[PDB]
Amino acid sequence: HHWGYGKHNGPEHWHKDFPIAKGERQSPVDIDTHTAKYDPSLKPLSVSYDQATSLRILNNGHSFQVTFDDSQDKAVLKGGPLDGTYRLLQFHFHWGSLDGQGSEHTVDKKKYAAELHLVHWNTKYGDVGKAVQQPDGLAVLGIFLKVGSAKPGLQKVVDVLDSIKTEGKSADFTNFDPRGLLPESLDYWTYPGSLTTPPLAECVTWIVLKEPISVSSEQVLKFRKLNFNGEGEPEELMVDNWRPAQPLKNRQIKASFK
Ligand SMILES: NS(=O)(=O)OC1CCN(S(=O)(=O)[C@H]2O[C@H](CO)[C@H](O)[C@H](O)[C@H]2O)CC1
Ligand SMILES: [Zn+2]
Repeated sequence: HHWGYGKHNGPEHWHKDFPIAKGERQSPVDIDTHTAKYDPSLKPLSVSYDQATSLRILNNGHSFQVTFDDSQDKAVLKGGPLDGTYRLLQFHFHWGSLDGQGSEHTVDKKKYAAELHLVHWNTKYGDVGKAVQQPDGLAVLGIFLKVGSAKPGLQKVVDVLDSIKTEGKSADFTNFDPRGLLPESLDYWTYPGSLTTPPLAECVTWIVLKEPISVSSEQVLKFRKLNFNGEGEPEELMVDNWRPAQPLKNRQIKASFK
């Protein structure tokens, strides 16, 4: 039917409605750390989030997302492998039913408990709808989550999740600072890829940070209380909303660090 993460509408089915699922630059991928090549020509990442304006938090039926005002150059990603300025639009997560899975990218086949995606679009294309039609339209900053100590910066997010339990629910979510979700190091891998959900458009420069953030078991367990379903429908926990690693094909993963 309409796509999802279940047995009958999961990642293995997506190619039927979205044939680009089997394309030449699909995401996520396994990051083979010994094969990634250090590229000394990569500029450092510029993450400028000091003026970020969060608007709302939303259960969109496949994850939850915090949305930002992208009508001007407030929160932007620059440098690294990127040319030009990319505006922060939203962030969301992918996570598992258990701590041993949940991430979309993997590192030497290692799966993390979850993965955070900060989604930015290239301002030269004017709006995100136009950007997703371009090979360099989007830049997604991917951050791994492992389970251990709590991430204080994440707690304001986890505390309102019970108010957006089911598909379509949203809440005001102002004055959230996404800087509290970043690890210490901005060391990264980068490769050309795609959206990891339908329409799987091949429009993304992926920037995946080497250093995971630690979140607590209690924080992740609140992720797993969300529902795929709308209210009044049979309750199906929002867990394992991750696409597995896709063939690397004719691509090279570059590292910003030795
Ligand atoms: N998981 S992922 O790799 O981060 O995938 C993306 C990230 C962001 N989108 S999205 O396609 O760019 C984008 O598309 C729309 C316009 O088509 C919307 O208005 C969304 O606001 C927006 O996220 C959906 C999925
Ligand atoms: Zn994502």
